Amino acid sequence: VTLPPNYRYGMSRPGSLSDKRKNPPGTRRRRVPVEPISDEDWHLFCGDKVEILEGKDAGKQGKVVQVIRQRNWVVVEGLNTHYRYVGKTVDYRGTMIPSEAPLLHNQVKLVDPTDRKPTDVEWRFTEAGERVRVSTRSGRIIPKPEFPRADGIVPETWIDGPKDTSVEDALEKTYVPRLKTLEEEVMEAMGIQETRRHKKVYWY
Amino acid sequence: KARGNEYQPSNIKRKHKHGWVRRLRTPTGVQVILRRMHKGRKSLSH
Amino acid sequence: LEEFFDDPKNWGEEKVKSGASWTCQQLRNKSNEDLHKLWYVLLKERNMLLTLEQEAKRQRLPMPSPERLEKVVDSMDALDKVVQEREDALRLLQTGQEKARPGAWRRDIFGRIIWHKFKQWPIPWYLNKKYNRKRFFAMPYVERFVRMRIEKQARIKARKRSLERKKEKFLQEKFPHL
Amino acid sequence: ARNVLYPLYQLGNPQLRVFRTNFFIQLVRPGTAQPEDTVQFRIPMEMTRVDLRNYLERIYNVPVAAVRTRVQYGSNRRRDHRNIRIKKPDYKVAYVQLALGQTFTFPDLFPERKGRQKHSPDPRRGGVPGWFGL
Amino acid sequence: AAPKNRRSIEVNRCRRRNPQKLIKVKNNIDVCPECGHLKQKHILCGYCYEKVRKETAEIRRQMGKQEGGPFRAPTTETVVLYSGETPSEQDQGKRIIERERKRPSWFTQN
RNA sequence: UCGCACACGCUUACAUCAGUAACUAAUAAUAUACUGAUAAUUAACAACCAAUAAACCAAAACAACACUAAAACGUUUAUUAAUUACAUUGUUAACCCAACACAGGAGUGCACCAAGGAAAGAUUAAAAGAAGUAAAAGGAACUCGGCAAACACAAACCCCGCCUG
RNA sequence: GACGAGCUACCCAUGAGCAGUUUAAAAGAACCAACUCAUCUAUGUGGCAAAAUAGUGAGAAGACUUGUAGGUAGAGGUGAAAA
RNA sequence: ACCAAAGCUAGCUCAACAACAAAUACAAAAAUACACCAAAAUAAAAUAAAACAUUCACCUAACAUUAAAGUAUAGGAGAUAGAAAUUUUUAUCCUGACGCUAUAGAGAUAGUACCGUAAGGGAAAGAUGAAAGAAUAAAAGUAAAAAAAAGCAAA
Ligand SMILES: [Mg+2]
Ligand SMILES: [Mg+2]
Ligand SMILES: [Mg+2]
Ligand SMILES: [Mg+2]
Ligand SMILES: [Mg+2]
Ligand SMILES: [Mg+2]
Ligand SMILES: [Mg+2]
Ligand SMILES: [Mg+2]
Ligand SMILES: [Mg+2]
Ligand SMILES: [Mg+2]
Ligand SMILES: [Mg+2]
Ligand SMILES: [Mg+2]
Ligand SMILES: [Mg+2]
Ligand SMILES: [Mg+2]
Ligand SMILES: [Mg+2]
Ligand SMILES: [Mg+2]
Ligand SMILES: [Mg+2]
Ligand SMILES: [Mg+2]
Ligand SMILES: [Mg+2]
Ligand SMILES: [Mg+2]
Ligand SMILES: [Mg+2]
Ligand SMILES: [Mg+2]
Ligand SMILES: [Mg+2]
Ligand SMILES: [Mg+2]
Ligand SMILES: [Mg+2]
Ligand SMILES: [Mg+2]
Ligand SMILES: [Mg+2]
Ligand SMILES: [Mg+2]
Ligand SMILES: [Mg+2]
Ligand SMILES: [Mg+2]
Ligand SMILES: [Mg+2]
Ligand SMILES: [Mg+2]
Ligand SMILES: [Mg+2]
Ligand SMILES: [Mg+2]
Ligand SMILES: [Mg+2]
Ligand SMILES: [Mg+2]
Ligand SMILES: [Mg+2]
Ligand SMILES: [Mg+2]
Ligand SMILES: [Mg+2]
Ligand SMILES: [Zn+2]
Repeated sequence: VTLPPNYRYGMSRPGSLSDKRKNPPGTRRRRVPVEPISDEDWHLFCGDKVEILEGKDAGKQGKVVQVIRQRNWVVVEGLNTHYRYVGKTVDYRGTMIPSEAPLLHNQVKLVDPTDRKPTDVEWRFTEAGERVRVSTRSGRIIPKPEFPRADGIVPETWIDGPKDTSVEDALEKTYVPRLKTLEEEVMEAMGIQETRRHKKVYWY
Repeated sequence: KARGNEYQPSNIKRKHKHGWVRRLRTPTGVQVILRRMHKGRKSLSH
Repeated sequence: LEEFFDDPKNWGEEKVKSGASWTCQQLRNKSNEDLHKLWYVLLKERNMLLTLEQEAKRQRLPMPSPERLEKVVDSMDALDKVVQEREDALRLLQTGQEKARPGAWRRDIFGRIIWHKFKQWPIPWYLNKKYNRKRFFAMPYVERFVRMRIEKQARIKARKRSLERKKEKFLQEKFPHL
Repeated sequence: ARNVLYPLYQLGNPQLRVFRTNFFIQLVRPGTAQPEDTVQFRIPMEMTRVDLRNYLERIYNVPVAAVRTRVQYGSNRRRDHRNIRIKKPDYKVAYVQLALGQTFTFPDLFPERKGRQKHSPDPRRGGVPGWFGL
Repeated sequence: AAPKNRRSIEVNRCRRRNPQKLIKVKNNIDVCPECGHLKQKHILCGYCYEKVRKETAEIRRQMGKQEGGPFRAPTTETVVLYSGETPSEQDQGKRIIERERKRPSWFTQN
């Protein structure tokens, strides 16, 4: 991870081509004011259903792709949209793609699953000690959007190659809590017998 | 005759006159280091 | 010597899958010999990855599944953590000296306070030449300089505060909260 | 092993041992033509000859006859936008030669095995936007 | 001597817009009957001289191949041939260069 | 026709492939000097590499033997010296000190070419300038002075310092 | 109060050069190269160069030139005195 | 029409309150052999006195605050320097700004480039947008648009 003191996040990954093009090595731009939201006060996640209250497209419903916490943005899939070409060569302009335009978190409310309405989500700690999101308006428990992971490896469908360790072996507890260190342990195990000892040494 | 070539590079003379050890041997050398740290120089001593 | 290379059938393929890197908890359960062995299974894989790295750089071709190199690092890094604990715990339980290498607190020439790591010499300290002309103490004039950085530091701290102050105000006048 | 303290040797001390070795090797395709008996390894800076020999023999079971080493100097000359120098790291290179008459060759690591729109404007249309039919 | 005063832009416009410092319009430009490119009346056509030059270069290469070394050069007259041609008796007893391209229209048989 | 090595000193400027619209070259072409990617100098040469006692008046100079100015440099005997494959490090260059890709400053060993290099971007043949060549008759008449230049290169007299420095 | 003897002045170490020709001679002798100086003239004067280039000159086994490394520091040093 | 021009932020002022690990003094960044360590002597002058010799506040210390008082005194009795005895003082809490916006405010985007053998000196700069995982035409100088007897350039 490479970051400068003044940096603008352009939907582009910090370590990427589009980003090195966006803000080259020598740029310093105006400050971007970010209304502070502490991590614990943050009520949004990627994958949950939200309602957009703002803009040309409002009152609609949508799923969240990813949240960028630095500049405080949420991403609704194919909802707020502007048009960007992909391939452009001299004689040809190919692949016109509808692209998601970023949305501020003031324009987006979290939708409670049952009656499908926008609400203010507030953190509650239950009697059992779980952290749940309770609707102020509707008075419900709001789930958080169990979602895939970045690598696209689903644990349920998986196969070991030659170099993958089978679960049974990796879990097996072989540890024998005795007072030796790795040196004396291995040396005793390998059957390497040492007799002569170190002469006295001074430390300055 | 023609001048301005006065500096004839030598690595031994350079370290012997301006090098870290030479500084540290004498009190005033030490203060050269000290002042140079107070100004926060990238290079303290030759 | 083939061990510097991937299984021959695996060369031209774009993506190659591998597992998760070892998490400490999985390593705590292994005995000493097992960690000691795992170390080399990790080592060889690391060399093979490294070689593929360089080679891919030379052939002007992007390198297949870079994730691997990240993973084999972590596990090794993990493995270390596990053994370091088992030493550092045990040495407490035996001696009660927290730090593994001998060491002292010194006032060096420049009046800083420093952690002096000891060294191992064949002869006593009063008989060692180099160790004798190393001075640990300060002189009178250093007292002045000692002051200056205390003063200099005090400014960088004092005017960092005054930045965090301003930041709070702008935001509050820019965002009429509540 | 790199970055570790070593015990000071005096007369009749225990044979020095390192249980988890700290070094790491790269096997690199030679930049110039060298005999069939030669392999080339970038090693870490602090590694001695004898170390590379034992390391190769015991980890990989290679019968090594001869080792030689040199130190490569990385350029100090490329400049940042701030006009401060970027230094490419210095690195040690070793040449090893195999004892039993074995011939090495560097494996080709990239076998090449893998897994038409013309919209061009009409010359006789004279710039008329063809989508529109009439 | 150092100039006594900055000159005004007026004086400079006078001096360097003079009808003498202006580039004259060349009136001798024509077109070449073959390739229809532009050429000056007294000068060879550039584009024609090009294809002539290229062909001369290639024929000199092949006649460099017909010669063994740097100092060795023929005592006979040379005659160059193209695909499909056989030597006349006038031209026999001479060194012959054989070429793939069928004889170019501008180069005659004679 | 200041050539190839080493010492000192510079630090990748060196090598291969690729690109040069524009940056470096005081212009272009193309590239040892710009840009990117990749590589690279391998130790037998060189650096690092014991002490203490005792004998020993007797120059280098082609060294016979001397000269005055009196000359750099170690053998051998004794007492102990870890004894054990492979230590570590320098190895490119068209280069360095002069603000410059400076008609300049730079130690040593062998060389006079076997090695290195181009004095002219294209014309035109004005003046005035710079450098060189030749000149009828005259030969210092020039000028502060025979300064400069000569197909000359020699003599004599003074003043002041004695002399080489 | 610091920092400067990598230039230059003078020393102290440790190295290195000096071909030929003449003379019984290495004799602060001749002649003349390398090497060292800087006489005289012309170019140059924001130069090729913050002191050069071309010719022409002096010395050239010595109070000779020169390499590496030390030393003396401003109320001072060093000086075959030119303040 | 070129060259240019405009933003408001980075940060500053002033004031209250009170990443290890290894490597390092060998010629710093070099694991490793016989030593030595370590040291101290008033501040001077520039300047005031219209010159300058005695003398010249502040420059070290803390002592603060309201007074006694610019008084007693000390001074080429000049310039100027200058006390004390004795008196006064209610708590914290309560932070900010008739302080600067990129020739300002820190030297600072930096003690960095670069300049110095060395102590040491010491810069310049940023600007579109919600999103680039969407592509005003106003300084001088010039161009559009050479110049026609005459003369502080105008009236
Ligand atoms: Mg200079
Ligand atoms: Mg080595
Ligand atoms: Mg080597
Ligand atoms: Mg060298
Ligand atoms: Mg150019
Ligand atoms: Mg060296
Ligand atoms: Mg060297
Ligand atoms: Mg070389
Ligand atoms: Mg110069
Ligand atoms: Mg010319
Ligand atoms: Mg003329
Ligand atoms: Mg003439
Ligand atoms: Mg003549
Ligand atoms: Mg005549
Ligand atoms: Mg006369
Ligand atoms: Mg006359
Ligand atoms: Mg006369
Ligand atoms: Mg004359
Ligand atoms: Mg007279
Ligand atoms: Mg005389
Ligand atoms: Mg003489
Ligand atoms: Mg010295
Ligand atoms: Mg000297
Ligand atoms: Mg001689
Ligand atoms: Mg003589
Ligand atoms: Mg002449
Ligand atoms: Mg002479
Ligand atoms: Mg003479
Ligand atoms: Mg003298
Ligand atoms: Mg005198
Ligand atoms: Mg005088
Ligand atoms: Mg006065
Ligand atoms: Mg006055
Ligand atoms: Mg006066
Ligand atoms: Mg005073
Ligand atoms: Mg500023
Ligand atoms: Mg420098
Ligand atoms: Mg204008
Ligand atoms: Mg008028
Ligand atoms: Zn033509």
